[PDB]
Amino acid sequence: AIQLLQYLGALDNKEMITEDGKKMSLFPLSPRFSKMLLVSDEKACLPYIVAIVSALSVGDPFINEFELRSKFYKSRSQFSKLDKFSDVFRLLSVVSAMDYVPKEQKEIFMKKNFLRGKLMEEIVKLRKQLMYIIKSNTSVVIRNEDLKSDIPSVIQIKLLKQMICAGFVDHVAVRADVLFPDDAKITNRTSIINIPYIPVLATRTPNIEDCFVYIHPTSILNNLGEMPPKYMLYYSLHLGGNNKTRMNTLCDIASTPLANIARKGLLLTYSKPLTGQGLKTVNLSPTERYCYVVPRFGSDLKIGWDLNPIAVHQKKQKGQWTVIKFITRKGFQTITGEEKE
Amino acid sequence: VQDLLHPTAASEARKHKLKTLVQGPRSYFLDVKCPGCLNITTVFSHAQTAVTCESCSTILCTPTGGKAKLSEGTSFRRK
Amino acid sequence: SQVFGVARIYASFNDTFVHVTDLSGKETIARVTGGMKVKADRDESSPYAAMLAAQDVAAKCKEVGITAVHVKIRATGGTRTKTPGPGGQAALRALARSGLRIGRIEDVTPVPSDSTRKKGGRRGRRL
Amino acid sequence: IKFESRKIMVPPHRMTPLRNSWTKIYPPLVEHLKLQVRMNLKTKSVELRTNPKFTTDPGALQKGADFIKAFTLGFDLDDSIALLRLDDLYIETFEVKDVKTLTGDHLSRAIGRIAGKDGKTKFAIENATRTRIVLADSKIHILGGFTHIRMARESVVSLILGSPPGKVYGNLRTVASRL
Amino acid sequence: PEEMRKRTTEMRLMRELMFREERKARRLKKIKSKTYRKIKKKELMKNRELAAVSSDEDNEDHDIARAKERMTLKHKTNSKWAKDMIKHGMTNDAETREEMEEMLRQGERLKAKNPWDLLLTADDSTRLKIVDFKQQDVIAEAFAGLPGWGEWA
RNA sequence: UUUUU
RNA sequence: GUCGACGUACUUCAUAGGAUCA
RNA sequence: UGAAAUUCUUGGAUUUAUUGAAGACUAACUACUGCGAAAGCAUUUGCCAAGGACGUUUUCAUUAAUCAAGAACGAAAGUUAGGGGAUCGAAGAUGAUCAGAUACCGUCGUAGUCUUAACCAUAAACUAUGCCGACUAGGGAUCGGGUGGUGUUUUUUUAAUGAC
Ligand SMILES: [Mg+2]
Ligand SMILES: [Mg+2]
Ligand SMILES: [Mg+2]
Ligand SMILES: [Mg+2]
Ligand SMILES: [Mg+2]
Ligand SMILES: [Mg+2]
Ligand SMILES: [Zn+2]
Repeated sequence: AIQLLQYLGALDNKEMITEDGKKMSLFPLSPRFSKMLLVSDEKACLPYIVAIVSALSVGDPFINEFELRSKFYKSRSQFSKLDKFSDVFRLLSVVSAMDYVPKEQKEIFMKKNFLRGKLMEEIVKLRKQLMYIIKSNTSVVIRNEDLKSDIPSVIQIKLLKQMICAGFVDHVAVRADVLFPDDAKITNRTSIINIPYIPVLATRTPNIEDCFVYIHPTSILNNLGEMPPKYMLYYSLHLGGNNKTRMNTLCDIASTPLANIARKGLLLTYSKPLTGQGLKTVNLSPTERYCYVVPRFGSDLKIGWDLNPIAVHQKKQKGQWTVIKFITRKGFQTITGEEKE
Repeated sequence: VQDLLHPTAASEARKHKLKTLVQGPRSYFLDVKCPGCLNITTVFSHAQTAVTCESCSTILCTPTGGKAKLSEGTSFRRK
Repeated sequence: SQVFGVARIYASFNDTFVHVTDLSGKETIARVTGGMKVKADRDESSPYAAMLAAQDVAAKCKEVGITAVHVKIRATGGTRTKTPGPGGQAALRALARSGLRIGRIEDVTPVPSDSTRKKGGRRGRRL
Repeated sequence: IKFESRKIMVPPHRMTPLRNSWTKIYPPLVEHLKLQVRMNLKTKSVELRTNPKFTTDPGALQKGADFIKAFTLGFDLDDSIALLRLDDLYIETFEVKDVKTLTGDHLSRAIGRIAGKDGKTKFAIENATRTRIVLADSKIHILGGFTHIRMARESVVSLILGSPPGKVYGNLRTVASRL
Repeated sequence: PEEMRKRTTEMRLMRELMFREERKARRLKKIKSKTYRKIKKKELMKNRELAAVSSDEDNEDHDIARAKERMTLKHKTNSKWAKDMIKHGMTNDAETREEMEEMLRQGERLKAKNPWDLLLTADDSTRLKIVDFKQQDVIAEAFAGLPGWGEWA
């Protein structure tokens, strides 16, 4: 519990409450979901994060296939349209879609889409309470009009993945073939449901297969039709009937954003500067430089892995090189040119 | 960009003596006035010999690696 | 009220000596070595052997009247290694703990300006 | 606990790291060991003294001096702090020329072989043998327990004599399992 | 002024720096073992691939590259090196066969034809500025249960 | 299975 | 003499690489 | 030594201090930097001759490039005849022959290692890369010389030199 709070930034390395830690305690949610709401301030993403947070806080309003065909998939097709790699955006699709349903037809909508009636109503109620606490404490009457929100932009969707990853920085899983191609040999015939993954910070066993984690049958990825993303966010792990761990996916995250978010957490370390053609440690001064480094993600008893190299600005502070800011490929190339002129 | 036929004066001045458009000496000759007799003697700038004033037999210059070092107290003009 | 001697520590690969002598170096006060304090010849270079040797000389020196010693630590030197080994380091620590005042510590290893050949041969030694 | 002093001369290439790490060096010396610490900028030597009224452990002074000395040889601070924490750590030092008279590129390759690519070989020895190794040009220092430093020394020496890193690496696994 | 001293130090560090790359660059220059150079090349291609340092080739760029390859046919076994190895049984060995096949695959590459990144700055500036303790700590309380650089310190 | 500000 | 060195004439071992499909 | 044993040792070993003798070698400074046709060359001082580069409005005027024949030098090892013989050390002897990361270790040590006068003429004698000449990009470091500055420092009278 302390470790999870520290990763979220709630507690410092000495186990005192941070300003963020105090700030999360004001909300009625778990520390993970608060952190999602904490970072939502950018680009009017707050309505989407509130809906996602309320949905996860209350439980899944979706009815599973086991508990129950064309109609079922038809409703699933409608709500997965926002993103093909996110369970979270499937939840957001339903909750925000309900907002445009007039009150009289709400019951027909919930039955038509195999949606648990009770949970969504509490999700509606809990959305108002969240929007109330934020408006009241940021400056308060909230109408049903306030919950009506339009579709996210493509820029927003990428950001939501980053905010979601903020609260679940400790539940990122990487495809096993990336780390140990010998042990996890993936073929084009292999079912998506059988592709192994390895959670971060997983306790190493003598046999690596003991740490493998597979996609849950319920995830939209099982119907994806192509190879799954390199990294995946998962909410919880369930022991399937075949003694196989199944993971409830949240949404996919790219390497460079993942390093960006973990930079503020204790889950990222930087290698030595890289060398070679293209990759050259540009030295502005004896104390500051521009270079490429390989971020290592994860905490040597666990499973950590290296991310794609990212151009960084380093400064020498008290004898140690500290990464100040990340740099785009164009930004580094222009920098390499500038010292040449 | 530069014109080889018409190089800049400073550019030629920077170049080695043999590497200019038409090679020529960077040395010169001096009129050195003996402190005593006030007569004028012609001295090579890069003189390799201890030039002596004929009337007074006084040392006017001393040889060195390149340009000769003129004796202290000797006035000089470029000829 | 404060009498000085000199504590010479010779830290070789296979043994450690702790020799306490007067300031000149002619007169020996107490010589104890790692071998005299251990049952197995393997452990003569062991730090534990040095500690026992250092304590024994420290006790003996206090009986004589010596209350402080200047440390002149040395290795085998010559064509062999020049830095004192852990046996010498252990002997120095034990002497400090003994309460005997440590005056001045210097390394006096015999270092050659240039020496004869080393016993190893062209291919080296100490597999 | 009589009034005593130790002087440890800092070589020039270790002065700047001593500056950046001074904030983390005087606290343990002045607090746990109750030692009076100081650096003489004129002589560039770290000076430690026993405070008769405050210092209580007779071995504090020598314990502190070895800790400063370990940092001076090139060992990181935390590894040097292990000398203060424990009492059974020693430093083994020997030169490449002691093992084998190597010169020119032969000496450069010998140093490269010991360190290994990206320092992997040195870390392999350090982890297996539970020791810390500082590879200062042709001067090698090893820090750890007496039985441990000897094991690391043999692995290092085999590399100097020409044994390939790969074979030495396998030998490290065997001794590591025995440990 | 004393600022001049600051200028000399900054130059001194830059000079000490340039030497270090020169010494390292000089030493790496001498090592020309195939295995060593092969390992370095492989690791470099990963880093450039992983970081996508290389720009994507436009369709026109690929066409131009394909045009030169057809014009020249530089990556077939009619070259001097390939013909020399093949005709003299040196390609039966595994290593020289790999280089020949490496050349050939590289040539093949060029021959191929209701309605229902921007990195997030999680710094303190992008923050929900919400507004809401010592006495509560008194309630908790009631519950119960560079120094020494140049001078002696 | 439960269940919560 | 199932002899050594050389000269001559022969024999033999090291060939698969990428893409798709099951 | 992985543990032992050949070995030395109460006639005093190992260790300590004051000396003395012999023969080699020139640590750290030391750097692919400098020098030499190559092999190679590292303590101080003196003598003997030799040499590249630079400066020159000095002199000769094609005297030049490459080179079978032919000649000089040619690491280490090695041979002939004297000298020397400290260390290390092929050969030879001898202790132990138990234990696989420490598995070839130890002790005595002939020839040699060093030198003088001659032989031998081989190296991964490597940049696995003929010699001469011309041309084809930018950058800043270093070694030797030369030019320029109204630059810092020293000369602590100036200065002129030297060092930057
Ligand atoms: Mg020189
Ligand atoms: Mg000349
Ligand atoms: Mg001859
Ligand atoms: Mg003889
Ligand atoms: Mg050679
Ligand atoms: Mg040429
Ligand atoms: Zn006159």
